[PDB]
Amino acid sequence: SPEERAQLLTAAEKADELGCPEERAQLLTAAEKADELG
Repeated sequence: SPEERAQLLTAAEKADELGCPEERAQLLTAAEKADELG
């Protein structure tokens, strides 16, 4: 899912940049999960 991947992947990057440990775990996995969903 490209649309969701773009939203989730950028969120994952922001989570890293914002330094949120709790959020990054969910966001990083979501970024890759959205890609898995295509």
